[PDB]
Amino acid sequence: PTINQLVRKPRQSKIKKSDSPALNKGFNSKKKKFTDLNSPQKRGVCTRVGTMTPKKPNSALRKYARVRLSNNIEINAYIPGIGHNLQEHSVVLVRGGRVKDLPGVRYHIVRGALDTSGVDGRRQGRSLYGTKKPK
Amino acid sequence: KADQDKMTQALVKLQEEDPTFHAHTDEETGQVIIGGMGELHLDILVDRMKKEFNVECNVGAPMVSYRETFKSSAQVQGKFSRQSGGRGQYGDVHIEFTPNETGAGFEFENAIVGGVVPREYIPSVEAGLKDAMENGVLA
Amino acid sequence: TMTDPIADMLTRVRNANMVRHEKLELPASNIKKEIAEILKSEGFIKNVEYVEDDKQGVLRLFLKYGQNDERVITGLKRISKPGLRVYAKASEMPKVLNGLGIALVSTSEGVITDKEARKRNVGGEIIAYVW
RNA sequence: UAAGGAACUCGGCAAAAUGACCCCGUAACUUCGGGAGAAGGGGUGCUCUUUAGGGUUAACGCCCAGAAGAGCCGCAGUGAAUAGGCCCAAGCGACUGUUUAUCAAAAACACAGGUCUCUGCUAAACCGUAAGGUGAUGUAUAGGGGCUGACGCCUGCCCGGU
RNA sequence: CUGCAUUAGCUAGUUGGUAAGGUAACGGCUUACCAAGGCAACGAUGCAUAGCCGACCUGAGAGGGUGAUCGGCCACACUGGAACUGAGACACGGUCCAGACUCCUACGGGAGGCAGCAGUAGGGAAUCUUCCGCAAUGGGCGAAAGCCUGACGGAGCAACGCCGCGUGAGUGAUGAAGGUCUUCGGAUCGUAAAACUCUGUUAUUAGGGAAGAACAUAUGUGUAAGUAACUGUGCACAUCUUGACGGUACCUAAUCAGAAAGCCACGGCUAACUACGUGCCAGCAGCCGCGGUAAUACGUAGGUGGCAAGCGUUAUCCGGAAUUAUUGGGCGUAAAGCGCGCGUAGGCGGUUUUUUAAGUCUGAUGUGAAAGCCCACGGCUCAACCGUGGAGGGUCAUUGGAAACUGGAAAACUUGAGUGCAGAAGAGGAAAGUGGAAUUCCAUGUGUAGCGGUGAAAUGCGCAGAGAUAUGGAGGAACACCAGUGGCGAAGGCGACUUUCUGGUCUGUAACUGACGCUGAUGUGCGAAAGCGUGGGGAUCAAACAGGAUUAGAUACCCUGGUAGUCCACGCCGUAAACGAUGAGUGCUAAGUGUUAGGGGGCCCCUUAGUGCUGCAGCUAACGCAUUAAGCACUCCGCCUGGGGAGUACGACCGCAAGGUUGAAACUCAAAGGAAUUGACGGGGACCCGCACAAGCGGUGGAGCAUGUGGUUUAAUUCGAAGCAACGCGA
RNA sequence: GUCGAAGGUGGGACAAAUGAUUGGGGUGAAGUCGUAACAAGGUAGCCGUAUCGGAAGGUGCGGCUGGAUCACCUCCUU
RNA sequence: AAGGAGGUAAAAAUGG
Ligand SMILES: [Mg+2]
Ligand SMILES: [Mg+2]
Ligand SMILES: [Mg+2]
Ligand SMILES: [Mg+2]
Ligand SMILES: [Mg+2]
Ligand SMILES: [Mg+2]
Ligand SMILES: [Mg+2]
Ligand SMILES: [Mg+2]
Ligand SMILES: [Mg+2]
Ligand SMILES: [Mg+2]
Ligand SMILES: [Mg+2]
Ligand SMILES: [Mg+2]
Ligand SMILES: [Mg+2]
Ligand SMILES: [Mg+2]
Ligand SMILES: [Mg+2]
Ligand SMILES: [Mg+2]
Ligand SMILES: [Mg+2]
Ligand SMILES: [Mg+2]
Ligand SMILES: [Mg+2]
Ligand SMILES: [Mg+2]
Ligand SMILES: [Mg+2]
Ligand SMILES: [Mg+2]
Ligand SMILES: [Mg+2]
Ligand SMILES: [Mg+2]
Ligand SMILES: [Mg+2]
Repeated sequence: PTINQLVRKPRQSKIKKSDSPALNKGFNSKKKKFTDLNSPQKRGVCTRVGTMTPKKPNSALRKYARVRLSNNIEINAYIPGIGHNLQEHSVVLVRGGRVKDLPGVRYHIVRGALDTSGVDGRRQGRSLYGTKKPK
Repeated sequence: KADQDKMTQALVKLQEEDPTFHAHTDEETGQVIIGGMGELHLDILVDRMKKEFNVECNVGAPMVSYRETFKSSAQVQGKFSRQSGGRGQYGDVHIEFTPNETGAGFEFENAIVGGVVPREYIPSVEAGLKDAMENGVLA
Repeated sequence: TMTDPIADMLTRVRNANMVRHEKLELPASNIKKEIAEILKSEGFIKNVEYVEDDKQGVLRLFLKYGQNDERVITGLKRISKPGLRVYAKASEMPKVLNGLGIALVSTSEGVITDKEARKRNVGGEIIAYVW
């Protein structure tokens, strides 16, 4: 563009989207509205718990939960690790990070937080699955 | 149903307040059940949830998860053919179903002789039987 | 139509230098003549001739090639332009090629090189870079 | 006509309510005309003071007609009488009109518009036994008949039967 | 000092004046009168969001993001209004009124405002003690002691951050046991360990123990102003006393290696590899991906790597990203030149002279608080930290200087741009008129059984006389040859001829004006075909449609018909692969050779404007472009920022309608794309060859029989071979 | 008595949530029907427009080459 | 002699 064209219409940068929109929103109950706040995790209640089939070429029964967050947004969260103790009405902590195999699963459920238990029999990378030191 | 979160929170607080009052979810029925020391106990707890926690709830007799079984034995066959269109799929099996001894559970036996059914598909036959029996056949 | 005679002169010089031409005739102006004289003094061109004819006259430049036919002028760049004019202070005067090139400037004290601008402690409109 | 205010009834039938003039203000939708007096509000008597004007006259005078302010009285000032209730939706008919004089006024008829069809002029069609007429002192941009019925978007398949 | 035009009009005390009132004060601050002004594309108004700054994070910088702690300024104190007192308030812990909410009551009536410090409930992923003291600094009152001070000084809690020190050190092969792997030799954990020696940072115990403290007041004197003289007051020198922290920091003495290491990673990016279990399951994952029996990618074990009282994960910002490109990118084919004109504002602008000093450059002064960042020094044992100086930071203001460039003013020039004069070609446009060929239809003569059509057919037309042939008539549409990388036009487009009106372009000349120019948002027009409305027209062709054929089917291609439409007038629509997929203007940079319309000099040379081909330098990812640039430069405009969603939704404007213009997001993928390369393939092609055709002899197919094969039958007719390349084949 | 918060009444503007029902869009495993495009893709493809059809699509009109191809003439380049 | 541009015939079953 000419300098005159830049002066008339300055350059405009591309806007960046969040990978975890459900964590960027809080809810004010008194005013019954949403509010913009960046959060690293959110509490939620597991509306459903079950398994999903990944997209090709992968094949598996990946464990996930449909969770209502404290801000009233309903999301799918993956359950990492081997074995979990989650059912409907379980209260779980949700963090960002999607599962590439699972199409609509954009969050993870923290292990070893609120109701969710650590992975039983985990000994390497235990902090990633909320397992205490066996000793 | 919009008050289910309030109901869960009230149940948690109430279980912390009273050791003898319990609440648990039943997987089979997908119902939440509340156990107490009597009718008066549960009635007071329901009323306290309704008023103090402002969560109106209705209570009833817990649903009973029933089971099915075969009373008579019989040899049976199943044959599925889907060759009419595009890719063609053929399956055929001959299975004797027998009333098992009560409490013994499902038992799959593979009396295949001569490889009439390739050994690759026998586990698939077992898995199909398991799924189909998980789904009820009478009710 | 024509909008930057200095640009045009520099582009004529660049094209002639690329084709390895010996002489170069362009329409004349005071600013072009001072630029050409600065180039001659600095050694980028061989000679400058002015034809005081009608129609503003003509400037006849004679370019300079070194041994092995090497080109003395590596490149000429217009800095200040009609669409955006560039000025610099004495303390902000740019060095072309770490000093191995000249920046032709226009100053209250006449059009001079960046070295003279820094020496006399003046700034002005940065007409061009040449190296 | 207390209180109530459609609880009446098939149905707000009847009644009640609105009603004049001036000022403010006025939605969807629309064929841009409308809808509209939409809706919803404010004012209205009398006295005095000051004061822009218009018609007719030399002028006086007569007539018309405003504006501002300060006061007075009543429960109440278009103080009586006469003078729209309004709004939101749906079916039907485009509309103004016409009709069962005397139980039906309507969604029926008509309509402007559309189309089909007959008719070359002593036209066809109609009245009459005929003569003689209407058509028409017209002539296919005309005239008769059938069907449809503003406008907008459209109007599919079948010619075996009559 | 901020985002939006999918917000273009806003304003009526509004803008100005006069008079008055009012205020600490000027002022439409308010009122009365007069006028119709004021703001706005240099973004008014409206909507949304937001305390601002010093600073903080990031970045090489330019920039981008942020506005915690600390300092300044502003605003607010349950919500709204008001005033009182006062120097100061329209007042957080004041008053009044109204409102919402809550509490006490004897039911008559009363009370309250933690966004002060703690703390409670609630919300949340998440943020602390209902602590000690006014000893220090500061503040209010008091003459003062002193009182008050949840400011403040401290302590408590939290790895929340930064900084510092630990968890031991020396010797230690005799490579001890034991784990893991193994090629069963051994390798590795490993100087690691054991053992001997050493230290006590830390830790436990017992002693000593700061500074922060200046003071004020009180008591003594000395001195200074005043006094007639004291007491007093200012100042100076002395003395008693003053610590929440706290018996804390710190120091000393003794005892013990004894109490004090975890987290992640090890396929590539990326430092670190092996064994077992699993077997597309369980699982992993930032991307590419890994996992179906040999998994360095899943889980465990050994080992290794990086860090270490922390280590990992998630969230957010900057970076890498030149991926909005001023620095510092693009638009022939990858995303991107508006379909094309005419033209407004704006942007930019040829040569010379004089002048001004708005921009531009230069010197001085003031300021840009403190803290912070950077540089230096000093103090905590170091460091963090603290302190002190310097430097830096303005698009800052006032003032003094310079005149080249940009800007302003004045005066000249002809090169650009127009005009005159002499010439040239043209399917440029609009309206009327004339004409030949051909198609269709109608009438008539001759004439017989087909015509037509296709790969082959059938439908259809024709025994009523079709088709063919001859003559005449009716009507509509298009203009055979010329015709050409030819011409004209901004583009769309324009092809028979004639007349009238009319536009543009090119060549030469150098009178004439003297920069009058270029681009061009918004606007205003034209704009292929189809399509729409009204009225005509209707030959041909032909969506829809009917029949025939092909086909597994055939809503098609093919055949026979056939309506809208195709044509005209006037309106509407406003879109095309509207293309050179290449915006306009200007100048510069090798050549060769055609063609169109001119001009000058001797078939030749030179030259102007087009239109083509080939080709240097240069450019390009390559293909290619290359004086008709896609090269080198300057000006202006339009446009792009991964593929879908989508030219969609919503809003707006336009349209009779069809639709057009403007134009997102959620969500989803890790691609989507361009040019070129090698193969393979094609119901692509060219050429060459072969008993492949052709030339010729003899056969098979016909008869009987032998044999093999399919089929059927049977108890079995064993199995294998199935176009050529199965069938006197395994045999 | 003026001004005057709150309140009341009224017709409009704007925003958000929600709504029987409805529309296309994206993704998904070996689903069903045909085979539009890529070679001349077996009817060259594509663009605009109109109409028709289960669907891709077909057809008509104009346009483009970003189209392969055997025989012919017409030029232009080395 | 070999390459670039324009016009222009004649042919055609269906599925791999
Ligand atoms: Mg009554
Ligand atoms: Mg009733
Ligand atoms: Mg009535
Ligand atoms: Mg009617
Ligand atoms: Mg009657
Ligand atoms: Mg009646
Ligand atoms: Mg009717
Ligand atoms: Mg705010
Ligand atoms: Mg950068
Ligand atoms: Mg106060
Ligand atoms: Mg308070
Ligand atoms: Mg508090
Ligand atoms: Mg909570
Ligand atoms: Mg950047
Ligand atoms: Mg493109
Ligand atoms: Mg163009
Ligand atoms: Mg277009
Ligand atoms: Mg400072
Ligand atoms: Mg047309
Ligand atoms: Mg046809
Ligand atoms: Mg284009
Ligand atoms: Mg030429
Ligand atoms: Mg095909
Ligand atoms: Mg095709
Ligand atoms: Mg069709």
